[PDB]
Amino acid sequence: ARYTGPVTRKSRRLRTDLVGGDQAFEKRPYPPGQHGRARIKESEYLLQLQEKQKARFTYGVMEKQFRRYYEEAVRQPGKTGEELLKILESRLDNVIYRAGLARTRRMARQLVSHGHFNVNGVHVNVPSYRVSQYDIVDVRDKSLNTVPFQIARETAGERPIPSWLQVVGERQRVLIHQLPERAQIDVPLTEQLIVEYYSK
Amino acid sequence: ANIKSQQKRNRTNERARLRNKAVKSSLRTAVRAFREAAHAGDKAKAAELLASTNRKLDKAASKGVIHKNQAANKKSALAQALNKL
Amino acid sequence: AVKIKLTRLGKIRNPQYRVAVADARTRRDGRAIEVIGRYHPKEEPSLIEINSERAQYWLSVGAQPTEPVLKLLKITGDWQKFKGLPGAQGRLK
RNA sequence: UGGAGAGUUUGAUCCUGGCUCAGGACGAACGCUGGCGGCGUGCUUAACACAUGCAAGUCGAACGGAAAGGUCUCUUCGGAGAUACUCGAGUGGCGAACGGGUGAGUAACACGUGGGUGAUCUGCCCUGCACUUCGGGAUAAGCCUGGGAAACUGGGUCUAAUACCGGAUAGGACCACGGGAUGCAUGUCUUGUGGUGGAAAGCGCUUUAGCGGUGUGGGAUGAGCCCGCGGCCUAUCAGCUUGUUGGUGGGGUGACGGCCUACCAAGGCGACGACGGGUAGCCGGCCUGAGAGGGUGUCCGGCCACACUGGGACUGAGAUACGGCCCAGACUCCUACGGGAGGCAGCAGUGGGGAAUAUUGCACAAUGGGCGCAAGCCUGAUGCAGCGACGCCGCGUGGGGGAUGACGGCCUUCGGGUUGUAAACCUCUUUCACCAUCGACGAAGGUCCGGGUUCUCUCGGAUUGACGGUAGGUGGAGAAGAAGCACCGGCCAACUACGUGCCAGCAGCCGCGGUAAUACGUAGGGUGCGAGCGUUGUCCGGAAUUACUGGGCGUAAAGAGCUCGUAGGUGGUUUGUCGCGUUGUUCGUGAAAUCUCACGGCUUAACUGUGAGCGUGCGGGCGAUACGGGCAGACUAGAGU
Ligand SMILES: [Mg+2]
Ligand SMILES: [Mg+2]
Ligand SMILES: [Mg+2]
Ligand SMILES: [Mg+2]
Ligand SMILES: [Mg+2]
Ligand SMILES: [Mg+2]
Ligand SMILES: [Mg+2]
Ligand SMILES: [Mg+2]
Ligand SMILES: [Mg+2]
Ligand SMILES: [Mg+2]
Ligand SMILES: [Mg+2]
Ligand SMILES: [Mg+2]
Ligand SMILES: [Mg+2]
Ligand SMILES: [Mg+2]
Ligand SMILES: [Mg+2]
Ligand SMILES: [Mg+2]
Ligand SMILES: [Mg+2]
Ligand SMILES: [Mg+2]
Ligand SMILES: [Mg+2]
Ligand SMILES: [Mg+2]
Ligand SMILES: [Mg+2]
Ligand SMILES: [Mg+2]
Ligand SMILES: [Mg+2]
Ligand SMILES: [Mg+2]
Ligand SMILES: [Mg+2]
Ligand SMILES: [Mg+2]
Ligand SMILES: [Mg+2]
Ligand SMILES: [Mg+2]
Ligand SMILES: [Mg+2]
Ligand SMILES: [Mg+2]
Ligand SMILES: [Mg+2]
Ligand SMILES: [Mg+2]
Ligand SMILES: [Mg+2]
Ligand SMILES: [Mg+2]
Ligand SMILES: [Mg+2]
Ligand SMILES: [Mg+2]
Ligand SMILES: [Mg+2]
Ligand SMILES: [Mg+2]
Ligand SMILES: [Mg+2]
Ligand SMILES: [Mg+2]
Ligand SMILES: [Mg+2]
Ligand SMILES: [Mg+2]
Ligand SMILES: [Mg+2]
Ligand SMILES: [Mg+2]
Ligand SMILES: [Mg+2]
Ligand SMILES: [Mg+2]
Ligand SMILES: [Mg+2]
Ligand SMILES: [Mg+2]
Ligand SMILES: [Mg+2]
Ligand SMILES: [Mg+2]
Ligand SMILES: [Mg+2]
Ligand SMILES: [Mg+2]
Ligand SMILES: [Mg+2]
Ligand SMILES: [Mg+2]
Ligand SMILES: [Mg+2]
Repeated sequence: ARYTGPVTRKSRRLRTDLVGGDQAFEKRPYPPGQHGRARIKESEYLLQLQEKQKARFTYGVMEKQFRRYYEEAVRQPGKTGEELLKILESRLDNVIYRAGLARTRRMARQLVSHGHFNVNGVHVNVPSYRVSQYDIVDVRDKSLNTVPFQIARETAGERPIPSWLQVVGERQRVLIHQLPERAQIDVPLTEQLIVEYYSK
Repeated sequence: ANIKSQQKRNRTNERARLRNKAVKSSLRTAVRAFREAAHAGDKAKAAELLASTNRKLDKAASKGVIHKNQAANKKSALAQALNKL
Repeated sequence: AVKIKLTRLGKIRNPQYRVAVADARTRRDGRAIEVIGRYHPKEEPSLIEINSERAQYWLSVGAQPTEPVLKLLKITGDWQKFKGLPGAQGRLK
C-alpha cells in the first residue's frame, strides 16, 4: 500500500524539505495541525522517530519493508547505515530520480509501476527491484512520443547527475557503473539514528 | 473381509497351516521317537534311525516349513546327543 | 531392491528433481542413501547432471533406476557404457 | 559484529527489593475493518461416536473353462458352432509389513549422538559357478443337489497347472579326525579324509519375438539386538529385587541372552537417587535471548508407539499386520431369535466439545510405489485445485501543476489560525481490477505407425496436460471500481474544544473524573500503522528478580546454637613414569532440509537451487606432558607425636 496523501504536510512534520523544491514548504516551516507552533519536547526517541520517518517518506518505503532491508543491512558484513542507504538508493525509483528521468518520487514510482520499463529487456512492474552492477536502465520501445517522456529531454540539465550511473543520448538508456557507496548519495538526513533505533 | 484378494489370501493361509501341520506333527513325533531310542541306549536302532531323522528334517528344511538355522540347531543337538551314547 | 529414483523437492509451479540411490520401500522425500545428480526440467534443453562415476558403481552393484531415470541414463550415456553399446558417449546439450 | 531502560515504598534521600510497562513470537482466538496475487499454513479441546463414497491391487507368456464383444459358419428368425482373437466367474504368484494418520500410552536403549554383532536375519536387485532328471495322487473351479432368513454351509461326480506328494544326483547341514592362515576367549575362514543328508519347471513365438526355475559364493539394501554418553518434576517416595544376580546341562531364537526350564550358590541394584508418585511421545528443529540460557516439539524431515478397549497366534523374507485372522469386553445395526456384521488417529465429510481451524473436487499430466515380457490396470501416495487475512511477501486504490492560500468544519485573545496543494480546476499515464483475443513451460515424455545392422538411434510425420483457455503477451476505454484500524497525562510518537460531574465511566502500571477533565462520551486536529489495526491468552526478554557467563547472607531475605565426623568436594614441596582429564593434528561420522556467506531464477520479494561454513559432539590413529588425575617414591614447611 502507498501513502497517497499530502507531501508538504509531512515535510513540515519532519522539519526537513524532503523533495527537491517546494514553495508550499518554507512558508510554514513548523509541523502542521492546530497545535502547529507549540514547543515540542526534544526527546531522543522523538528525534529518532522523526528521523526514521524521514528515511521512509523520502523514498516512499513502507514500514516492514524498511524493517527487512535493515535486518539484511545489519547482517551484511562491515557497517549497516552505509549499506542501508546503498540499498534504499538501489531501489529503481530512486535510480530514476538520480538519472533525472522524473520530476518527483510519486511519478518516478508510477513510471515503473505502470509498466513503462524493461531492465534487461524484461517487463518489470514492481518498484522495489534492486539494480545490480553494470546493469542497463532502459525503457519500452513504444514509450516514445509521449508527453512526459519527451519533456524528460530538456529537463536533464537543471539537476546534477551522480557519478554511479551514466545517461546517454537519443537512446534514453542508463548504464549503472557500480552500486553507489556513500558520498554521491544525497544526504537530507543524518543516518546513525536508524542504526540506534532498532536496538530498542 | 472386504478385499477380493483377502478372502483368497485366507483360503491359501488355511491350506498353508494344514499342510504345515502335517509336517511338524511328523517331525515332532520323530524327535520324540529318537528320544525313545536314545534314552534306552539300544545303539542299533538308534544308529540306524538317523538315516530317517535327518532325512525328514532336511526335507522339512528344503520345503521351508522351518528354517535352516534352527534345522542345524536341532541336528547338532541330536548329533551330540548320540555322541555320548 | 535398491532403486535409483527421481525424488521431488520442488515448489508448486517448479518441479525440481534430485537423483539419488534409495531402497524401493521408501517414500520420496525420505532418506536417500547417497546423492548422485539433479534434474531441472525448466530450461530450454534441460538441466541435467549425474555424477557419472558413482552411477556406474550403483548400476554395477545392482541399483536399478526407474523408468524416467532410464531415459535420462541413456542420455548421460552411462547406460551405454555399462551395457557395452556402441553409443557409449553422452549425448546431452 | 554484540547486551538501552521507565514508573512505583519517603517530607526529601540512598540502597535492598518485588510489582508494572515499553519489544518480539504463535497451528492462535475475539473486536473493528478489508482489494488482489504469490508462497506457505489450518482440530492445539473429545486416542469422543461415525451416516455416505473411494483409499490394494496385479498376471490369458501358469491352467482348467467360454459369461460378453467381434469373428468361420449353419440356420431358428432369434438358436446352436471353443476350433477361434477376446474374455466373465475360477485356481496360483507377488504385493498387501511400503505407502497415509494420530500422539493415547511410554521416563524406556523409546529418542539424539557414537560404537559392538568372532552373536545375527534380509524376498524382489547385481555378480561368479553347476542343474532343469524320472514320476504319482488329490483338489478347486465346473456340474447335479441338500440345509439355512440370510450370513453361509453339507453331499456326489469331474479336471488341471510354476498348486501337492514321491524319487535319483548335487559340499557351503552335521559329526569326528586333521592340516593351513590369522585372536579378541568363547572363537574365524579356506580345505582334506570318512559316514550321513537335503533343490527346481515349465510357459510363447511372423521362424536370431522371449519369459522362467532351482542349488549356492560375494555385494547392495533393509532390519534385529546390545552398549558408552545425553536428555523432566519430586525424598512430604529409603530399601528394591527370587527368575531376581550368576553358573552348569538342556530347551527355545534368525541371533547372544533367565528368553524359558531342572539343579546348585546366595547374589544384583541404590543417596552418582534404587523402588515409587506426577507429568510427557522424542528429535534435527521452532520462539526468545547479546550469548549462556529459558519456553516449546506445530508445517517439513528422521525415530518410536498405537490403530474401539484388552489378550494371541498364522502366513509370509519381512508383521503395533490401521482398511488381515482368533478370543474376551464396550458400543451401533439385521435376524425367520438359531444366529451374524462393523471399527475414518487414510482421503474427505457428519454429529459432539471448544474461542476456534476447511471441499463428501479433478487428474494419474509428472514423480515415488504395486503388479504384468509388454502395452497396460491400481495408487485420497503424489501433483494439484476450492475455502479460512491463518501467517509472510509483493503491489495498487493516481501523478505533475494548482491561491483568491476558495466553501464547510473546528478553535478563537474575534485581528485570524487549522484542515491545506489538501481541495475546485487543468494536464498526463493506466500497475491492479473490465472486455476482447492468442496462449503456454512444466513432456530431449507416453504410445502408434517411415526409416533403423539386431541392443541403439534419430532424418521426420499422427496423437497425448488435472492444473487451464490458467499463468502470461497484445488491443480498447477513461482517475476512472478499490481504506480502514488503533492511539494521543508518563512509559509512548502524538491536544484543543464542547457534553458529563465520584456519576457515567477509563486504565497495564500510578492514578483520572466530587463544576473549568491534555486521562470518561462526542467533535476537530494529530500521531503510528495500514489490508491491516487493536484486545485476549501463551512464552521469552527486559528480570544481574535462581546470578555458569552473572547475585548475595553484621543491620535490607539469608551463617545451622556449637562441635565432631560419614559420603562427597578440595588439597603443601619435589623426582620419574602412564597419558585418564587436558591439549594438537588427521581420518570417519555428525543425513536431507533449517540458520549464515556468495551467486542464479521465478517481474522483485517471500520461495527455490548451487558452492562454502554450521553440524560445538563422538570414535580410531599419530604427537605432548605445562596444569589436573593414577602410580612408585622423596622432603619437612601444613598436620600430628
Ligand atoms: Mg490374486
Ligand atoms: Mg501325532
Ligand atoms: Mg540349541
Ligand atoms: Mg518503608
Ligand atoms: Mg508519595
Ligand atoms: Mg525496581
Ligand atoms: Mg468486516
Ligand atoms: Mg497461491
Ligand atoms: Mg477371463
Ligand atoms: Mg494393510
Ligand atoms: Mg503400515
Ligand atoms: Mg489430536
Ligand atoms: Mg485328474
Ligand atoms: Mg521333484
Ligand atoms: Mg543325496
Ligand atoms: Mg513370473
Ligand atoms: Mg528356578
Ligand atoms: Mg543354564
Ligand atoms: Mg544354551
Ligand atoms: Mg498424554
Ligand atoms: Mg539477557
Ligand atoms: Mg513428530
Ligand atoms: Mg499436527
Ligand atoms: Mg474413534
Ligand atoms: Mg515365518
Ligand atoms: Mg476399515
Ligand atoms: Mg480425516
Ligand atoms: Mg461449538
Ligand atoms: Mg501415476
Ligand atoms: Mg511411475
Ligand atoms: Mg493446498
Ligand atoms: Mg492472501
Ligand atoms: Mg478471522
Ligand atoms: Mg506487505
Ligand atoms: Mg493488460
Ligand atoms: Mg509521547
Ligand atoms: Mg468540563
Ligand atoms: Mg479518551
Ligand atoms: Mg498482554
Ligand atoms: Mg534471567
Ligand atoms: Mg514479564
Ligand atoms: Mg542481590
Ligand atoms: Mg560470607
Ligand atoms: Mg535480617
Ligand atoms: Mg554462629
Ligand atoms: Mg577440626
Ligand atoms: Mg568436621
Ligand atoms: Mg573423607
Ligand atoms: Mg582426591
Ligand atoms: Mg597438588
Ligand atoms: Mg537474480
Ligand atoms: Mg537470489
Ligand atoms: Mg537455503
Ligand atoms: Mg546438516
Ligand atoms: Mg610444624
